[PDB]
Amino acid sequence: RLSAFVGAIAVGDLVKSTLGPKGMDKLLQSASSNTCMVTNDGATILKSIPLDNPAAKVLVNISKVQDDEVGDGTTSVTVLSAELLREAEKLIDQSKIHPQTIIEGYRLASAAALDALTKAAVDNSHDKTMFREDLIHIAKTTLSSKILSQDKDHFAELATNAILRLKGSTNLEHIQIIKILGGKLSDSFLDEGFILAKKFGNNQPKRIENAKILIANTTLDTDKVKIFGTKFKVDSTAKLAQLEKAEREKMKNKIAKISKFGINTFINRQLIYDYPEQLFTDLGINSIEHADFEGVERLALVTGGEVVSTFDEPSKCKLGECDVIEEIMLGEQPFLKFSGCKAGEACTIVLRGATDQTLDEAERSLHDALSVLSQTTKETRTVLGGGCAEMVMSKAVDTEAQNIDGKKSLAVEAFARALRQLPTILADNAGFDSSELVSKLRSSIYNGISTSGLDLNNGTIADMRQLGIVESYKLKRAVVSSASEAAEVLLRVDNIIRARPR
Amino acid sequence: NARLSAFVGAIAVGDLVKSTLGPKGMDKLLQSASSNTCMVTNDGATILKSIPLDNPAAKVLVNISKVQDDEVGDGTTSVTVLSAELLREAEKLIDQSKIHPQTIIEGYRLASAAALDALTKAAVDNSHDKTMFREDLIHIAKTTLSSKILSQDKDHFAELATNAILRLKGSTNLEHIQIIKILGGKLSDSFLDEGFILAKKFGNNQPKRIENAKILIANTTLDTDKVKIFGTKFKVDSTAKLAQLEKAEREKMKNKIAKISKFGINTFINRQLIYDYPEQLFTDLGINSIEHADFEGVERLALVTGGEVVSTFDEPSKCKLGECDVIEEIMLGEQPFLKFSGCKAGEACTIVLRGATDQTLDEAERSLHDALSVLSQTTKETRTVLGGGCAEMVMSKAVDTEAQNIDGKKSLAVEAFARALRQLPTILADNAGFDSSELVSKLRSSIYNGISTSGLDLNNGTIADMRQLGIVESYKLKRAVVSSASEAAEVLLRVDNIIRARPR
Amino acid sequence: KPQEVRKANIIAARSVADAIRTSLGPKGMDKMIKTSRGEIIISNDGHTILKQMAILHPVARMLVEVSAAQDSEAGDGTTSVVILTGALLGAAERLLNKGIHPTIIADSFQSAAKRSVDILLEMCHKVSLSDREQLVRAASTSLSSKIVSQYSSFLAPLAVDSVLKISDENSKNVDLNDIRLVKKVGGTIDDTEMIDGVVLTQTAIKSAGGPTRKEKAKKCNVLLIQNDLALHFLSKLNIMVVKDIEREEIEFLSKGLADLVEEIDSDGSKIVRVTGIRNNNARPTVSVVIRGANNMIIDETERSLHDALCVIRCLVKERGLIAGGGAPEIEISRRLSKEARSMEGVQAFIWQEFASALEVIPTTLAENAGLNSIKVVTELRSKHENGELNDNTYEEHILQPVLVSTSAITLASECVKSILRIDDIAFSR
Amino acid sequence: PQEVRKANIIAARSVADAIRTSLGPKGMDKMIKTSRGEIIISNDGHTILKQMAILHPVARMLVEVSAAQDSEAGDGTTSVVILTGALLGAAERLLNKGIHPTIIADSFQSAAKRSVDILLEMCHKVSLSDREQLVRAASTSLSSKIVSQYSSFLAPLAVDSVLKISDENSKNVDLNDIRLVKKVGGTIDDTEMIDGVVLTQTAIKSAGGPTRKEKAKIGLIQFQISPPKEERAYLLNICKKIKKAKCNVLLIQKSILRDAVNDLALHFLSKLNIMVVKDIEREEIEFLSKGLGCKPIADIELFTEDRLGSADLVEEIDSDGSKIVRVTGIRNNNARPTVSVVIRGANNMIIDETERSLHDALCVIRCLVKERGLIAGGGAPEIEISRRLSKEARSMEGVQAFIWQEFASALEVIPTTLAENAGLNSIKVVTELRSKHENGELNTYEEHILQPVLVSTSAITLASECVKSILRIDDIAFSR
Repeated sequence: RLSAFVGAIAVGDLVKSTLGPKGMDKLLQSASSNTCMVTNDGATILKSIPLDNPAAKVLVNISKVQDDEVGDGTTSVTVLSAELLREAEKLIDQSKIHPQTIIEGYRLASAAALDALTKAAVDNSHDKTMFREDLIHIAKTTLSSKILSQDKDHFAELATNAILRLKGSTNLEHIQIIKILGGKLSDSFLDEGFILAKKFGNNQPKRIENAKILIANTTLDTDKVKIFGTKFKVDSTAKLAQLEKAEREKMKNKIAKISKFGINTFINRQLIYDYPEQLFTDLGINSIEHADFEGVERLALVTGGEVVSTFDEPSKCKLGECDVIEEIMLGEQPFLKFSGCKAGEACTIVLRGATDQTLDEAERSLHDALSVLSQTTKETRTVLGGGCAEMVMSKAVDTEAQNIDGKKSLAVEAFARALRQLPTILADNAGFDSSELVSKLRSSIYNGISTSGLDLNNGTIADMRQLGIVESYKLKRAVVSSASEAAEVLLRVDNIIRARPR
Repeated sequence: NARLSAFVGAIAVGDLVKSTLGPKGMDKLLQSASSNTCMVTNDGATILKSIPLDNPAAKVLVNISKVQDDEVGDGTTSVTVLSAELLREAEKLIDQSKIHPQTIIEGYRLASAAALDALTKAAVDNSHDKTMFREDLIHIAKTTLSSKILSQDKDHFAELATNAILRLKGSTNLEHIQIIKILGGKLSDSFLDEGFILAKKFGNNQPKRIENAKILIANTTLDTDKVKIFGTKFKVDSTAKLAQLEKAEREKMKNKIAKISKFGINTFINRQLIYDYPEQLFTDLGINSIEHADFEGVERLALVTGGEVVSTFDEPSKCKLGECDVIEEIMLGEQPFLKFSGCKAGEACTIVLRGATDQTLDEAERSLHDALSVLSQTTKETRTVLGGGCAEMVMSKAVDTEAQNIDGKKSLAVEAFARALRQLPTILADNAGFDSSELVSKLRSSIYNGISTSGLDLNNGTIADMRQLGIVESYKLKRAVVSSASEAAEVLLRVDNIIRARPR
Repeated sequence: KPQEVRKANIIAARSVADAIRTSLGPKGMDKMIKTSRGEIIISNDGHTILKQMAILHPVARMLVEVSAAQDSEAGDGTTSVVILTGALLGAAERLLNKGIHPTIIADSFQSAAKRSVDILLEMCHKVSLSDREQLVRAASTSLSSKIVSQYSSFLAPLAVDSVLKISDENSKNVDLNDIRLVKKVGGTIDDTEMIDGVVLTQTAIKSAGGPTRKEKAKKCNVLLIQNDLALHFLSKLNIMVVKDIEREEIEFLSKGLADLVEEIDSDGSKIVRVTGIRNNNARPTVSVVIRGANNMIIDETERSLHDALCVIRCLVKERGLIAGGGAPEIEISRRLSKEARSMEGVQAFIWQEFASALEVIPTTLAENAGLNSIKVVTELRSKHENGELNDNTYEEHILQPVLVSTSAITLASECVKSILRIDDIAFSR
Repeated sequence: PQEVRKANIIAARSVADAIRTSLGPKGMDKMIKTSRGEIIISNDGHTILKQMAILHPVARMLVEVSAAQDSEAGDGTTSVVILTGALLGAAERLLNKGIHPTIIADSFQSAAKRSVDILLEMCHKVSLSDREQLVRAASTSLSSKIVSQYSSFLAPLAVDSVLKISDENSKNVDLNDIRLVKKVGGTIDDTEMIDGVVLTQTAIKSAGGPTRKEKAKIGLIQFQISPPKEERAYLLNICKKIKKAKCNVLLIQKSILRDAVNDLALHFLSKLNIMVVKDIEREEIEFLSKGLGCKPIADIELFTEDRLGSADLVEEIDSDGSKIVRVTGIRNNNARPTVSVVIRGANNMIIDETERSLHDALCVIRCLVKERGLIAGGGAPEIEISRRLSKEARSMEGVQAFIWQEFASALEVIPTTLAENAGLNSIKVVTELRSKHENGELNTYEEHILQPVLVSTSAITLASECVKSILRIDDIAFSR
C-alpha cells in the first residue's frame, strides 16, 4: 500500500510544481549529462525517466488516454490523482473503510460536481443570431468530396436543426439513421417520430391513443431454439404435446405481471406465439418486434424508460408513454411515426437514396458533419477559473456529505479536501500564501457570491467576470473523468505484481 | 526538539492514561525496580505522578492536573485526555505553518466561548419543586449560625438569606450582594433591599431625585492638580502666575467635559473631587457628579447595570453604559445614604445589619459569607446535562458555526478545535470495544441540523436516545474540564523552547 | 505497537500454564526447581511451584494471586485453574487477528461464567448438611492420596463433627483459619481429643508453686504473657500463669475466645484444655489436635486433613456435589456449542471458542494418566450423550465438590480479564 | 526543495567568484589543464567556461549566456557572469526570510526593464551620420591589442562597412556575412574592401590556367572533375554542359574523397578561359549562397543559368605569399552588399590576433545600430542605477520593496572588482565615485574610454533571465 500511495506521490511531485504558467520546472539528466533539457511538459518528464516502481506504470497509461481527447490538462490529471492517494493514508489507519465504498463515494461526489459546474458555466454563444447563422456555413464546408455537395442549403439545414433542438447530450446515440432504397436524396426530411423499418401486428389497428411503453427482453415463444440432440420418451404421440401445452399455462404468470401495469404497448426482441398474442388482443396490448440494440436503449431515453429485462417487484418500475402512435406507408414499406412523446428530445434523419453506395457515403459523411457542429457545444464554452470552479465543487460535495451513512462519511469528506488542493498548489507557484487565499475563498462562497475567485496578480479575491479569466468546461470534465477512473483501480490494489519487461 | 518534547513526548505520556478513560477503559501496570512493590489501578492521576518522567515538558502537565484535584477533584483523567487531543490537532497546525502558536491560542478563546453558550441552552437542572429545596435551605442556614452571635434569632436571619439566593437568577458570586453596616442599632431591625446603597451623599444643591440616570466610569482629578510642586524650578515674575498655570492645565479638560454631554448621560462618576467651575457647568448641561465611588463599589455597580469600567476616553460615542430609573437620597442612622433603583435587568440585593459596636459588625459579615457559600454551592451541584456524547457533539457543531465568519489564518485554528472535540467519542468507542469510525460518522450526521436527541449507547453498540435511558452528566464537570484543558494547552504552546531539566 | 506488547505477555503466560499442565493429577510430571539459596524442593502441587518460582514477569504473577485465592476459597484446583486460564489466552490469540477488541472478549467471559454455573447446577445433585453419611465418605476419599490409609477411617468423623457444630444455617463463608491443627511429638493417629472450647500451643509452668489447674477461671485466675519471683507471688493468690505465648497465636486467640481449666497429658504433651466458653459474640472455635511419633507423620497428616476441611467448606457455602475427572466439562461444551446459534454478532463466535477451552482440563487428565489423548476425549462425548453423570467415577468414589468447579471458572474469568486489559507497562518508582 | 537550489547556488557562486578575478586586463588569469595535456592561459570568460567541462547542470547555463553575450553585444562575457553570481549571492538571505522564488524571479525581470530607461535618460544621444564618434569608438577599442599606429587606418574601414549594411530599421545584422580571410604575407597597411565577395583560398597554380577572367558567372557546384570511378571523352561532356550556360567560374567543394580537377580537363578549360577555384570549405558553402544569391548544385542536370551569379572582373592579385582572388560587381539586387575584409601580415601571430581584434571592433559599432548612444565604463553605469533605486525603493510595498534595495547592492560588485584588479582599495575608490556624484554624472571622457550601451543593457537582461531559470528547477533526477 505504501508503493501504491506514497510511491505514487513522488511520481506526482514532478508534475506538481510544474502546473500553471508560473509553475516551476524540472531537470532531466542522463549519464553523459550533455543531452539534458529544461521543460515544463509533464508527459515528457514521466516518459523519459525510467520508473523502477512497478506501481508507477499504471499512471503511464492514464496520461495516454487523456492525451487522446485533448492535449491540454495532462499535468492536472496526475496532480489531482496524487491528492486523492495522499489522503488515502488517513483512510486506512484512523478510518478503516473499505476501498470500494470510498470509490462509490467519489461517484456520488462527481455527480454533484458536474451538475454544480453546469449551472455556473458561461459561454460565448450570446447573441445567437450571429452564432446560429454561422452553423450552417460550417457544415457546407465539410461537404467537399462528399456526394451531399449537390445541394448545400437543404442538406446542411437538416444537420443544423439536428443539434440545437437536442437540448442535451450531443452524442450520436440520440440521432437515428435509417437507410432505405427507391428514392432521391432531395426528398429527405427531419422527423422526430422514431421511424423504423419493421411493422407489428396483423389485424390490429394502426393508430394508438395514450400509449404506455414498457421495455423488456424475454423469449415467450419456443425457447431452446435448437432441438437437435434431444430425446423424447413418451407412451403415445398425444402425450408428447402435453409438455408444450403445459408451457402455455405457465405463460399466464408472465402475462399477469404485464397486465397489472396497465400498458397497451409491449417491446420484444424475439417473436411471440399466437396464444400469448391472442390474449393481448382482449387486453389491447400491441407488441413491437426487431428492436435491435440502439432501438432498445434509444426508446428508453426519449420515453423515459428502463433497459432492465426482469421484474424485481410488481407495480414498481420505470414506465414510458406517448400520446399517439401513427403508422404510415412510404416507398412501398410501412413506417412507424410516433407522436406526443413526453419530454422527448431526439431527432431522426431519414436518408432516402437511389442505391446502396449512396447510403453508406451519406451516413459516414453525416457523422463527420455533425461531429463538427456537436464540437461547438464543448468548445468555446468556459467556466470561471482562478480557484472559483475548484471551490464551487467543494460546496456540492459538502451537500452530499450532510446526509450519508457511516462508511462513506469520511470518504466523501476527504474528496472535498482534494478539490481545494488545486488552488493551493497554484498559489504556491505564484509566490503568495496559499493557506490565506484558499481559506478566505471558502467563507465567501459559502454564503452567496458564487462568482468570486482568486486573483494571482493582486493576491486577493476579485470578481472573475470583471477580470475575464476563464477556463474551458470540457477540460474540467476530462480531468475529473480521468481521475475517477485512475483512482478506481489504484485504491482497489491490495498487492503489486511487477510487469514483465518487453 | 523543543515542541517535539511538548507534543510527541506529551502524547506518549498522554496515551498512557488515554485508554483508561471510562469504566470500560483499559488498565496499566506500574512496575518498580524490585518489581515486588508494584500495583494495578485505574487512576489516571496516580499513573502520571508515580512514573518518573525525565522530560521537562511532561513535568508541567503534572502540576496542571493538581489544580483540578484541589478545586473540584472529579474528572481529573478526562482533563489530561482532552488536553492530549488538543496537542494532536495543534501539532498538525504548526508543522504545516511554522507560525507562533499564540495566534492559534487566540482562536481557542473564541471557540471556547461558543462551546459554553451551546451547553447553557440545552442544560437541565434538578431545581424543580423548589418547595422542597427551600425548606432544606433555611434549615442548613440555621446550622451555620451556631457559635456565632447571629444565633440570637434564627428565623429572621435565615429568611433574609433565603430571599438573597433563589431570587438572584444568575451568578452566585458575592459581588451581587451589598453589605451595609451601621452603628447604634439592633440586629433584629435588619431588612432586605434590592438596591445598590452608598453613603456620603454627593453634592450640596444637587437634587435628591434623578429620573433615567446613566452610569459612566472614569478616573480624573478636576480639583487641586499638581499634588507635589516641591523640587520643580519656578521662574515667575509674579506670584499670581503660579495659579494661572493650574488653570491652563484644567482648561484643556473642557474637551473631555464636552464629551460627557455628547454621551447622552445625565450623571458622571469620579473618584476624586471636582473644582467649582467644572462642577457649575454640570448644572447647565444636566450632569450629576457622584463622589466616593472607591473601587469595589465601582466593579459591583458595572456588573449589575451591565456597564464597563475604564480610566481613559478612547473615542466619543463608543462605550458600554448602564442605567437606573430612580435614585433616591435619604438619611438613616444619622448618616447620609444613597439609593439606586430601576436598573435594567438588575439582579442584586443588599442586607443592612445594625450592630452595637465594631466587633459585632466584622463577625456578622464574615459569618454571612461562609453561610451563603455553602448554600450557593448547591446551585452548581446536582445540576446535570444530557450526556452520552450528545453534549460533546453539540460543542462540535457550535464551533462549526464560528467557522463561517473567520479570518484567513484563524480558520484552521478554530476548525482544528472542533476535531479534538470529536475525539472523545473516538476514544470511548475504542476503549469499549466498538468501531469509532462507524459510530462517530452516524452521530455527527444526525446532530448536524436539528431535532437530535441521539447519543452514544454502549449496551447495544449503536446510536440510541440517551433521554429515554436516563444517561446524564454533571454540568459543573463540563465547564471544569473545558476550562482546565484550555489553560493546559496554553501553557505548552506559549513555551517556544524547553531546556532539558536536570536529571536526578 | 500497543497490542504487540500485550501479545508478548500472553506467550510468556502460556509457557507457564504449559509447565503446570504436566503436573496436573497424582500421575502428573514433577518439576525440579533450584532456589538461589541452594534449597532443592520438588512436588506436584501447583501452589508450591508458583510460590517458589520467583516469577519476574508482571502479568505472569497474576496466576500466583489466583492460586492463593483458589486455596483460600475452594481449597482445591490450584493446578487446574492455571490450565483453564491459559486456555482462554490461547483462544484469544486468533481473536486478535480478526480485529476483535479485548473488551468484548473480557465482557463475554462474564456472561459465559455465569451461564456455566447455572448449567452445572442443573446436573448437580443438591445435598444437605443434615446427612452425616455423605460427609464421612466424602472426606475419606481425599485421604486416599496419602500414606495413611487404614488409620484414616477414624479421621473422617473428626473433621465432619467439627464443621457441623459451627455450620448452623446460611453461614456463607466459613473461615478455616479458626480451625488449628495441633502438631505434637508422641502419641498415635487413633488418639485424638476434640476439645471444642479451644486448644493452645504451649505447655504450663514446670516450676514449683504453679497450680496448673483451676476451676471457674477467666479476679484474674489465668493470665497470658507474650520472673521467678512473680510466680511465687501469684502462687499464694491461686492465680495460674501461662507464659511463652507464641506471637502468631495472639491474633488467633483474640477471635475464638471458662468452666473448668485442667492439664491433661496423654504422653509427654502437658497441654491445657478449656471447655464451655459460652460466649455470645464469640462462636465455638474448635482446634484439632494431631498426635504422632515420627515427624513425617504429623506433617503429611496436616496437609491431608487441611484439604479435607476445604472439601467440606465447599459443601457448606454451596450445596451439591458432582463427579470429578472432567465429566461435567464435556456436557457443558456440548450445550454451549448448540446454544451459540442463539446469539448474534461477534459475541456469538466467542461461545464456540469458550466451549473448546473447557475441554483442556479433561484432556490433560487423560494425557498424564498414560491413556491416549484424543481417543479418551472422543469416548467422553459419546457416553455422556445417553447417560447423565453416570461416567464410572461414582463406583470409584471420586467426588469433586461443585464450588471448586464454580470457583475455577469464576477466578479464571477475572484472571484472563486482568491480563488483556493491560495494553502497556512502564517503569514506575 | 531548498536543499537542491541552495546546493546549485553555492556551486554557481564559486564559479562566478572564480571568473570575477579575471575581470579586466589586469585581472587574475585562470589555468585549465586538459586530460590530454593541453594547458590554455587567457582572461576570456567564454573560453574558460567552455574548456572547464563543468559537471554541474545549472552551472553549464553560463556558457549559453556567455555565447549570447558575445553574439549580441560582443563584450562583457566576464561581467555578465559576475552579475549572475551577484544575484545568486544576495538570494541566499532571501530564502531565509521565507520569500518564494516567484517574487524573486518576477522582480528581476521588472527591474531589468526599468533599468534600461534609466540608462537611456543618462546616455548621450548620438547619430550614425556623424563619423567623428564612429572612428574614435573603434580606434580606442584597439588600444588593448598589439596594433597601435595601424589601428587608426583600420578604423574608417570598419565604419564604412557597417553603415552600408546597417540601413535604419534593419536592427540586428547577421555577422556571418562578414568573413575575415587571413593569409601569410603582405602587411596591415594594404587593405581591400572588395564588397562583392572574398574566398578563403587561392586559384589553380598549374600550367594552362588563365587565373583571370572578365565578365564571368559564379555559382555553387557540388560536382567534381574525376576520371571514371576514353577519359577525355567523359570529361568533354562535363565541360560542354557548362558552356551551354556560359559559366566561366567553377567552385568545387573541398572533399578528401576524390580529387578536384583532372589535369586533362585543364587543357580543355584553357581554350574557353574558364577559371576554376578549388578547396572550398564547407563553412563557405552557406556564405557564398547568401552574398552571391546562388544555390548549391549537386548534379549536372540541376545546373542552370538562372542560378548563376555575375562578376564584372575576376583576377588574381599579385602579392607575396598571398595571391588573393577578388570579385567585384556581383550585380545582385536581392542580395545585400556585405563586406569581406582580407587580413595580411608576415607573421602568423599577426593575422590571428588581428582577426579577433576586428570582431570586437565591429560589434561595438553594431551596438549603435540597434540602440544609439554610449555610456562610459569603469563602474559609471552600475553605480548610476543604484543612485536612482535608493529613493525608488521607498515607494514600493510588500516583499518586492526589499528586493529593490538588494538589487542595487549587487550592482556594486562590478565597480568593486574593477578597483581590486587595479591594485587600488576596493571601498575607498567606490566612495570617491559616489561623493562627486552630487555634481558630476558621467565623469573617463578625457582618457578616451568609451563603451556601448548594448553591453550594459544585455548584461542585465541576460543575467535576469539566467538567475530566473536557476530557481525554477527545484529537483534533479536521472533520466535515460
